[PDB]
Amino acid sequence: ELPGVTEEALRLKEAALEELAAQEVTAPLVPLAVSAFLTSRKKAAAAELADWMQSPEGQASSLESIGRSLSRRNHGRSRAVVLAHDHDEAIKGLRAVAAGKQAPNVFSVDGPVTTGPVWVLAGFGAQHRKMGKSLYLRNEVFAAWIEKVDALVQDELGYSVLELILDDAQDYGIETTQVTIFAIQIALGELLRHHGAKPAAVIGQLGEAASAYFAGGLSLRDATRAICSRSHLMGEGEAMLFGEYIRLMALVEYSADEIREVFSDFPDLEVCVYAAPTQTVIGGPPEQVDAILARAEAEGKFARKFATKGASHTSQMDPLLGELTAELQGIKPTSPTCGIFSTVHEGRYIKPGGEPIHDVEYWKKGLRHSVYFTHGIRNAVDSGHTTFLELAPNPVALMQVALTTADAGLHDAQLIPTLARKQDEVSSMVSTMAQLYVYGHDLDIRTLFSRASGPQDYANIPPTRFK
Ligand SMILES: CS(=O)(=O)Nc1ncn(-c2cc(F)c(COc3ccc(OS(=O)(=O)O)cc3)c(F)c2)n1
Ligand SMILES: OC[C@H]1O[C@@](CO)(O[C@H]2O[C@H](CO)[C@@H](O)[C@H](O)[C@H]2O)[C@@H](O)[C@@H]1O
Ligand SMILES: OC[C@H]1O[C@@](CO)(O[C@H]2O[C@H](CO)[C@@H](O)[C@H](O)[C@H]2O)[C@@H](O)[C@@H]1O
Repeated sequence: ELPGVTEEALRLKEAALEELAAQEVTAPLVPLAVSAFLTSRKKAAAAELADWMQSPEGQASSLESIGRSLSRRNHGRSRAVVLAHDHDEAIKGLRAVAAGKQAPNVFSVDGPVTTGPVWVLAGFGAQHRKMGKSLYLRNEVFAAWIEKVDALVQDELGYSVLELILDDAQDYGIETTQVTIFAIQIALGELLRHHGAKPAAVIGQLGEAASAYFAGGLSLRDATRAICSRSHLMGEGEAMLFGEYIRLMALVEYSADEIREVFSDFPDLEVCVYAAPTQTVIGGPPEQVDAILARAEAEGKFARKFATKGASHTSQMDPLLGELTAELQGIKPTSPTCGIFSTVHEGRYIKPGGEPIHDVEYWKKGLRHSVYFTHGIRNAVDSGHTTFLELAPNPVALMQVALTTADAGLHDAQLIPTLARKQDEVSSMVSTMAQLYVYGHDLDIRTLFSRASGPQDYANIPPTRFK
């Protein structure tokens, strides 16, 4: 039997709910969908809806009742969604749709995307103090999954991740960043699944643990053992590092090919992550890291050091591997239920129903060796994928994805973020789900609105005109 929500987490929740209740209520973001077989007809429906919402009767109906009525039409091949806070934004967005013009709150396509979405599970550098807290208090599905992971992590490591999420005075270190982002990744994807969505394939960059869960390669319990074992070993190892044993990590604007020649001058550098066509994260002794940084800056290339005294995906991980091996005994790798672009295995693809991959050796190899991220993405583009959806508290890896997709010739990919610092977390997920609908991916747009309890919940337009 699993541990429950701790007493301190309940105390922090009550206080956060009082802070929330005393705050300035903000208008929700509402998705208004129009569609038709022909784009020209879709454009006319948008202009007709805009005319009606400008009338006194349309002005008197809530955005939510308008969007609920729209959610019940036939959903045609040519689709658009206007995301709006008030009637003025809605009408303006609908004029854009009718005019075939672009606007920040408007998505409009002539037809569905041909291949299903790639879920991107990264996470490095995405953390911030209050990540996940707002959505936890305001979304019961997300909350339920956060609490489920909070219980497994309590059982594995002996502390509550929910306490960290709810206590604004606490911040994240190397260990707690990984397990908390994992919990947020699990809960974000299950929230999406609750509304009908699903990955055609996953790709990881920790995020590998959560990718294994959503690919059906491990149970939630064994994915949690994977992230817990790696996280606490890395945090405890990094904390004992001083002096000649410190190893830095840095981003440099070199491609894999340039790195090969550049490294001939720096015998102890290794590649941590091939992140984008000309962005590589390297690691090694501080004197050599500073020198490659100075070389890149002298060549007009950007370079940036990260905050860590240890370098994962380098030989410095060798002391941890034996203990990682011991802690992961008992996990049960299963056959994947969607595709996997494995950045541990050089970016290659594993098909749904393939042989399992997520055994103990996988997690050792992943922790010790380079992450072939840009290779996995390029493999996804080359096999027809155009929609990439990142589950994260901040869309860091989507910026890397955009660089690879453009470089592989795909200049209009669908790059869908989820949460973002200083963006309303509930509004962000409305947007994520509206985009999945517009491009034709699995999503039940009716579940974006509560069930109607009376006629005031509908608007006097098709298909719910009042008789
Ligand atoms: C104003 S600017 O343009 O100069 N700043 C700027 N530009 C691009 N940036 C950037 C590029 C990146 F590829 C990454 C990802 O970096 C990782 C580092 C370790 C890592 O390790 S792992 O997850 O364990 O595999 C995984 C990923 C990043 F976080 C930032 N930053
Ligand atoms: O929530 C803001 C407000 O609550 C107080 C107690 O009234 O502190 C609570 O919330 C803090 C922020 O998460 C926690 O760190 C603290 O433990 C909790 O009691 C106030 O001090 C704070 O201003
Ligand atoms: O065209 C069907 C296709 O569209 C999606 C959203 O992309 O679902 C929409 O259409 C369904 C009716 O065909 C509705 O049930 C649903 O509410 C609406 O979102 C996909 O899920 C579906 O495959």
